[PDB]
Amino acid sequence: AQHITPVSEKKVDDKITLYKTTATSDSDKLKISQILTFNFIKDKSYDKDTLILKAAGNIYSGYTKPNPKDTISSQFYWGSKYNISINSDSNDSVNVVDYAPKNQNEEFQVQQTVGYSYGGDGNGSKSFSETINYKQESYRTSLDKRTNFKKIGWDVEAHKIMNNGWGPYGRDSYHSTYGNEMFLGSRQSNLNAGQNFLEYHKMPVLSRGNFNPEFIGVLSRKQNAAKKSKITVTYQREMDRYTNFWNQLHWIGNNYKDENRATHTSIYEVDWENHTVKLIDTQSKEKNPMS
Amino acid sequence: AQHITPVSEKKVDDKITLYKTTATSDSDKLKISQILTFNFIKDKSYDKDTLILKAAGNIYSGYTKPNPKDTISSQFYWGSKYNISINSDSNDSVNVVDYAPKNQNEEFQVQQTVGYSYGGDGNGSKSFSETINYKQESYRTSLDKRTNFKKIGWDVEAHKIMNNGWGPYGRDSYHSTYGNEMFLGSRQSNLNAGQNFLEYHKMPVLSRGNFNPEFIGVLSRKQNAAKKSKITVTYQREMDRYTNFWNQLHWIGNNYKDENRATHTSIYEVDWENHTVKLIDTQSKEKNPMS
Amino acid sequence: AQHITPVSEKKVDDKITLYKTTATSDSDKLKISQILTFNFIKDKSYDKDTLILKAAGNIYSGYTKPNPKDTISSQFYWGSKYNISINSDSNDSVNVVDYAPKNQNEEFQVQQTVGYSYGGDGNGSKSFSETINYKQESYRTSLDKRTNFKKIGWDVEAHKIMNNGWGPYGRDSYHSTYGNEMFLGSRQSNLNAGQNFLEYHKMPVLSRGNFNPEFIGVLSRKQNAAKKSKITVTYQREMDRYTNFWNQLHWIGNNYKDENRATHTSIYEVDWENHTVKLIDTQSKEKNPMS
Amino acid sequence: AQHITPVSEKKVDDKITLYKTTATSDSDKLKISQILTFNFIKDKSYDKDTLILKAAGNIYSGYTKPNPKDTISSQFYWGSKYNISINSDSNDSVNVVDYAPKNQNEEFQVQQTVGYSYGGDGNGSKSFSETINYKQESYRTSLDKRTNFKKIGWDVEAHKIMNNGWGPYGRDSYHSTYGNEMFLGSRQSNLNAGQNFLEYHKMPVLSRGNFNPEFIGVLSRKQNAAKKSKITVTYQREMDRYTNFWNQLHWIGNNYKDENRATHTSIYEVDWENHTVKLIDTQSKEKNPMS
Amino acid sequence: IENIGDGAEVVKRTEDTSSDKWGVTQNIQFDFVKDKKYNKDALILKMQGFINSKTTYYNYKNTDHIKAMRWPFQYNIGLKTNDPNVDLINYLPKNKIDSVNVSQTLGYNIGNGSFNYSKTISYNQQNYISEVERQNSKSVQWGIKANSFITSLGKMSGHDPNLFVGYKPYSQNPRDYFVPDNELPPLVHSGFNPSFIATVSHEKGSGDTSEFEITYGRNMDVTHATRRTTHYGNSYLEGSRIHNAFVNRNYTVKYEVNWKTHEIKVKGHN
Amino acid sequence: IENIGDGAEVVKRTEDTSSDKWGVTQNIQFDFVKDKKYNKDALILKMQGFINSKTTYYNYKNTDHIKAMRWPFQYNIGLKTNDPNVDLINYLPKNKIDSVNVSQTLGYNIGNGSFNYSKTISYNQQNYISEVERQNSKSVQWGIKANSFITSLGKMSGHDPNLFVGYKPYSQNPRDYFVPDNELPPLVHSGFNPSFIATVSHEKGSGDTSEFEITYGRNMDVTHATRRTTHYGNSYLEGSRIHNAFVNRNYTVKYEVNWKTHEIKVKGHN
Amino acid sequence: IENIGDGAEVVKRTEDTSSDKWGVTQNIQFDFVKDKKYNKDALILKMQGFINSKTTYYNYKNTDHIKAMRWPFQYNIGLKTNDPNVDLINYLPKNKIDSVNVSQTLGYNIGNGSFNYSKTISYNQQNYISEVERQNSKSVQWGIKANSFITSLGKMSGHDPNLFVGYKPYSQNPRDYFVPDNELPPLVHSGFNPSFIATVSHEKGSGDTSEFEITYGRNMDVTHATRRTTHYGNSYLEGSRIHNAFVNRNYTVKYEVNWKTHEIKVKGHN
Repeated sequence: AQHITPVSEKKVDDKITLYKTTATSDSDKLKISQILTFNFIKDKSYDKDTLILKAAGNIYSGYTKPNPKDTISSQFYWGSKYNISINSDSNDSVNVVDYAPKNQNEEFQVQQTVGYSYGGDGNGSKSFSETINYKQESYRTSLDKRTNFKKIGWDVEAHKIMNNGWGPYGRDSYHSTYGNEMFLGSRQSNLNAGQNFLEYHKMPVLSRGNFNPEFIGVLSRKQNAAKKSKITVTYQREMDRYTNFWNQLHWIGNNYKDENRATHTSIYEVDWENHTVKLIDTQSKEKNPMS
Repeated sequence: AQHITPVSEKKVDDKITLYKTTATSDSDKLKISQILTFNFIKDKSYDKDTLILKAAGNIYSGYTKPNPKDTISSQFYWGSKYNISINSDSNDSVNVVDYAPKNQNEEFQVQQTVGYSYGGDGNGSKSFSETINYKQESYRTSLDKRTNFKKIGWDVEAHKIMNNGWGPYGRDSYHSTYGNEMFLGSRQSNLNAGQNFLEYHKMPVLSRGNFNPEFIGVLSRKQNAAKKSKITVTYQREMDRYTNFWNQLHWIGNNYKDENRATHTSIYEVDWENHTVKLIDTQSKEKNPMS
Repeated sequence: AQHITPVSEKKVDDKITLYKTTATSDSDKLKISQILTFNFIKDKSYDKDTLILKAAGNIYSGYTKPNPKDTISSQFYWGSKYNISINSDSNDSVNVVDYAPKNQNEEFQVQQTVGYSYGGDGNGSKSFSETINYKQESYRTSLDKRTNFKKIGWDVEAHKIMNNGWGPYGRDSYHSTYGNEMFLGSRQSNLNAGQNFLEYHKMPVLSRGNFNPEFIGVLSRKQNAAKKSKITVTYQREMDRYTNFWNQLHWIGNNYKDENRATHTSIYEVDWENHTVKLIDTQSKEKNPMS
Repeated sequence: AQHITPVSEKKVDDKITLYKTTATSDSDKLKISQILTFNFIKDKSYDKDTLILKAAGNIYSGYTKPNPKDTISSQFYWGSKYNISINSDSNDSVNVVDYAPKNQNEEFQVQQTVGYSYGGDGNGSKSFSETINYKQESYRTSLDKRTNFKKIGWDVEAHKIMNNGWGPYGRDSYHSTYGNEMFLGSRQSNLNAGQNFLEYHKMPVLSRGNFNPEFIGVLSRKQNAAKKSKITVTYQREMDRYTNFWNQLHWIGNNYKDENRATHTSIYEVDWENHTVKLIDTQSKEKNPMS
Repeated sequence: IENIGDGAEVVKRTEDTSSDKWGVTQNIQFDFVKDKKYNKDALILKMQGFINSKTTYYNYKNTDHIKAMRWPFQYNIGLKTNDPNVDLINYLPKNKIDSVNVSQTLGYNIGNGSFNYSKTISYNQQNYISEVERQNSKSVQWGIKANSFITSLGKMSGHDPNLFVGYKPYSQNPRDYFVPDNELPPLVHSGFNPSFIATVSHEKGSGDTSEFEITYGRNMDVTHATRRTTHYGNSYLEGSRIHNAFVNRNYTVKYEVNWKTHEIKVKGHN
Repeated sequence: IENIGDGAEVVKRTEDTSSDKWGVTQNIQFDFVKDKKYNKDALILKMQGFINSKTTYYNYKNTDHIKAMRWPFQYNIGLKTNDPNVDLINYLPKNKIDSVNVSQTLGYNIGNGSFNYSKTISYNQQNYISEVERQNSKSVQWGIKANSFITSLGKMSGHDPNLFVGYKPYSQNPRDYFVPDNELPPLVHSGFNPSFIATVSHEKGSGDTSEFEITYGRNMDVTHATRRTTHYGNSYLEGSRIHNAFVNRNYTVKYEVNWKTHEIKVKGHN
Repeated sequence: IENIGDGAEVVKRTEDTSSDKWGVTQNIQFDFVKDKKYNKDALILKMQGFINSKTTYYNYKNTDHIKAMRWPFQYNIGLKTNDPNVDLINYLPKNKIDSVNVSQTLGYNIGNGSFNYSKTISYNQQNYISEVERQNSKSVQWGIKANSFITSLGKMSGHDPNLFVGYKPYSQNPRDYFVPDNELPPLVHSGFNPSFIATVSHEKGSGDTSEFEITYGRNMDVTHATRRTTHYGNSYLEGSRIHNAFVNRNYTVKYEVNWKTHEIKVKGHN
């Protein structure tokens, strides 16, 4: 990424005036909590208001423990993908101008070695090897395809998941004998199905515990526009259902994608002249709750 | 550890006024010396006095050389554990609010490698290895269990002791043939027992030489309380008795824990209005002195 | 390199006054673009004007794709060497006093190991090895031999070019069976000649794409001299013609050096009192254009 | 090394006033040049004058090329040890209070590895290895034994000299068949003796070229003392004579220590009130000049 | 973004409260933040102190060959308020996305030929890991849980049933059935020094005080070391666990925060 | 040298414009630079926003055993003006001279003797490489092109015909003929967030406005995965490519820059 | 914590005193510290100078085949006062807790199987180690002792009886029974440049002066190199040691510190 701001810029007296506020919204039933921090910036070099919005708080993975009595076949839900989005409304004059993080054009290191050898008193050998070094995240964050001039959205998706030294696996891994072995305890266990999954504590925390999001959106508002507008924030999780099955010879695993979702959408009214944000509307839903 | 103090805090004129003093107390017979440095802080943002107390100086390990004439069986004392504590009195208004060091939630690096190989023109091989990298201290410092709102205490205990390439050993190491071999010179020596210990200069300095403590306690005092109070500082060593024995076939070693202790407790009177500390009481004791 | 400027120099009030300007000149037919940035410096400690000239912009490599229908023999041009020069005129009072980059007295790391070994219960072995570590640039920049007190010129020449793991090659590499194999696809291909070159995307970008030069010249002008003078900037590429040929048994490659050149020379009039640069003359030529 | 100067010391207005000067003295016949830089410091916190003296310049090694016609036996001188000293006179009030460099309590890294191994389906192995890593200087600087409260002297002596991959050697290396092989070209050469030494360019520069000393002495002078005093600076080289000899079967080498010395002593008159240094006396000598 | 408190004047208060029954001290620092740019009251709470591990060793009832070590599998740190005019607007530490460094090599060696593959993962671990167990706009609870421990032949997990099992199967002393103190981590043999931070806001000029409750404590597991004997007469100890044997052994203190006068009252404690 | 804008006062304006048909947002920041040392008007354009990859998967017409993945081989970022009084005086990023670290070892081992040679090159790569495709004093065009991708057994090039070909040769779902999302890079599965900068001058007190056109977009390749079967009955997928199948799928916006009043008008877009 | 002297004005004095008999120079800098925040007088003493090693080589009485090297096994640096109104409130260097980096690998290789273990310790060493031999509120004594020396085949300890034993068993020159100067460390062949610091307080407006004694010196060992001969006629040298042969060869100087006028008088020296 490039930076516009020139070396040792001349700033006018009180170029920036900053106002802060915060606002929250919880869904206790979904275990989702939006904790939002705001900086309104009045900037004499600029003809619009700026609002920096940090979206933080909690989204539970929706993980459910398997029943240990399940004998031939068991299953559980786990958190496979999260989504956060900030948007303004098409009739107002508020645009999303910047945000973090952004999509990663990933980098890695390469090292390639050739070796030759000749020894008698005989014979030769040629060698070749190639090593790649890179960072591997268990979940990866990218932009959601609904991003546009009035909406930023990020998807945080299960990426590379290790299973007791095997893998990494993901939501579609596939073995023509064993299926998707991502959280399968072992191929030959004589445990009940309910007890033949990867131990809870070895699963990544985003899959079984709480995601603590940290996203930034930056919005602009024209100075001539109405002084209040609305901003909608959505925090959502999507759950896959991981299953195992004993087929008489051995264990199979399967991962069913997008078997449920739980979503918490809040609308805040932002007063750009008084620098206040108030929650005015909240909506929680779950596609297939238990019961 | 987290930090409360916000980025670029606005400080009032003369927020902090600092006063310094020092006070010492020696026990020449135990070779223990308390060298205390004080900073009294008057802080306009705070409604209590602060006292930062650094406890430094010397505590001899109490090591005693073995007698080289001991022929079948020998022994010596060595410094196996030290204790330092700072406390105020339950009737005064002085609390221990912070201190260093603190207990360590230890960290280490892990590296796990799998290798496969196939070569004909044949055969295969699988590899697995796991490497752990960490720092190893010969003595380790943790909090003493009597720590509370009016007392901080630290224990510095023999931890990982090397013996000419063998070990690390500690105070309870145990070999079913050779016993505790921590300072045993060798299994088959024909030296006298008194001469068959690890050379003095290879032992860690805390076990045979002088410990130079450096601990910090931070105390608060309510402004309404009486202007003088007392603070008690204890420096103590505890000694184990390491022994060897020739059993006709070979050498055995044994380490007997907590065979003696030597303690120096000083009480200082702290005047919080004049910022002075004066020693008023000293006590030295030894559970089993030689003679 | 050494530095004249002493530690914490005392500067007079307004020692340096800086004026900036820019000027450009394009040859759309050659795809060469000169983008020049100027800093005129009036410096009270110095009796001359200074002009810092950054020469940037674009010089296309002149690469031409081979015709894929060429069957027994094919060829293409590629950019083998670039030249940039800045000069003033012999009758004016403007000298070239400094510039970057400069010729590199190259550095590398050496490591030499001897090993001996003796094992029985037998035999011995001696080892020796020498490792050299260095950075390898695909093109290297040095000074052009016409550099003098009124002209700085740099040559950027193909240096170390890899070909699918073989090489590095350069413009004169030579194999007594295969010729210059720098961009030969393979020795035994049954592809057409036109299709048996190293894939375009693997060639270095300076050989097949755009060079984006960044050179600095620093000029001085006597204060008594006429207020306007002229500065000539030349950006040029030189092209080799790489060929392959099927000789019935196998492929041969050849590289013919300096088969064409394309040059863009611009003259600017520099007004040293008003701090302006204006393009007044441009010249473009190509020794052997296609057609 | 420790440092007295406390954290954020309060300095009075114009604590330090510094005056600089330089003075030189050459012996063209010995190729020795003393280039001295002085800082006189008037320091309100201190009741003495300070003089910082940097001693730099040149001392040729005194190396002489061997005669290539020498057939059975040859020899040459090379610079084996240098000496620099600064002193004041016993009747004046000027002391040497500090200096650099100082004697090095050398440091090195140790790494010790134990390995065990057991493989059947068999057998075991134990491993041990010890690696030491350190910096190795071809010449080493230490204090001269005549250093005292009025004199600082340093000796720079041949230390670890490599000979085409063999060694390191020093002035007393010794092989019971080949003697001191430090600069012997080879054991079996059929070259003339005069031509059978290590190539000139491979010898260290201190042994065959110019030493460029950089030493600092710091002197104090009582304020009540006479305003002028004298300071004596000596730069000296000492030369060994390296020889080879063909004994009919093979080459022997020998190094004869301290076969000549060349010394340049200068006395300067230092005026501590005017801050001037003037050369007043120079002395050059050579124990055994050629001729 | 600039956090609430950046650039602000602070008013500092401390409270130190200990429980003999639970073996806990809470050393809490309250920094009222006078952030002229923020339109709410703000307070930063630094939560420190000391929670004794209370590790203990005892003989199993009516036998000489099973002995027990009761030890803190997890430490508990929690902050809550019920005041609707208060929000939790920041807290540290938070859960992070798990990351590792990978190096993967593929190679061959054509002399008798051969293909080789190698893959290394590398990452850091700690004895105890801190995770956010639950957090909303009025509370946050952390669990600091046994994770990974160096032992002689590698590392062991906080869930391994043989963790801490020792070397002396005929000792009569229960302590001797478990590894000695220099092989225990400091959070098992001595205790934990929490350091957690939360920032809270309060709607201005509403009220006098809000109540906060801070809970520190432990969940204890029990490891049973049982003497077992090979057919050929060799005796050693084997571990089993009661996981979550004594849960929420917690010391909760209530603090009443007066937003206008910057005072704290320490009211109840359990 | 000091660049134009160093030391200057800035006047900042932003425009954000999106296209549903092309799936592009351009978030452009214009910083008019009041550089008192420079004798021309100056503007710095930061070109950001988001270009959806528009990757899609479909079945080849009239067969069940060839399926398709259409994906962005390259992203396009361009800036142009026709105003003769304007020059492009800087832009980032630029093309750089390609560099690698080399280590070369030669050695022997005289026991049965032997000579060994070894040479290692090491360098960094990225999924997509940015190259300047053309640049003169009125325009600059970058191409951000598929370069290098980690896969299970090494890396594959952006030109390899089997890149992204997947694992399930009898699936009916076209998605299943290609590797899953967690094996795709973010610039193929989600899209690209460009960040490019250009500085432009304008000859002072001539005109009111200049028009700039900024183009963002994609060139799509199609990979065909075709089920093939060994003589002995084994089925797998093989890739082939239409390279440059859908080229210049681009969203161009026109901006009118008023140099004196520091205003921007967003006029046309395609 | 802020140390005494931080933020203070200093009054600097120096004294340089040498002994020909002991071969020692003490170059002491006294910085009276005017710390307005401290309620006592304070002085920082920097203790530098030079202690010649006085290493010497001689023939053992009445034989030609045992020769001797007398050399400084330890250097002595001490500071003391008897003034009850003075305390030592800081000194450097202090003893530290000994630490090493460990790397431990366990692995297997199942082809013919195999288990491997490897453990590496790594740490720094110095020729001479400085330890506090004794310290109380009126004095501190350091011993700087031979520790670890690089030799051709590894390192040797300061206690090894063959340390420094040389190569020429028939030489008549005692120097030749010991390794040459370029294999000796600088603290044996030339001497030691101590650098130690102490801070002392004094109870204000009591007295005029306090006396401090500073002792620098050496403890010498003697190594005897004895020619021994194999049954088959081979001769070499073997070392033995008189450890602590010449102990406390020390130069003590007395300084009288006038706290009010910031003067020093150098009184006695032994």
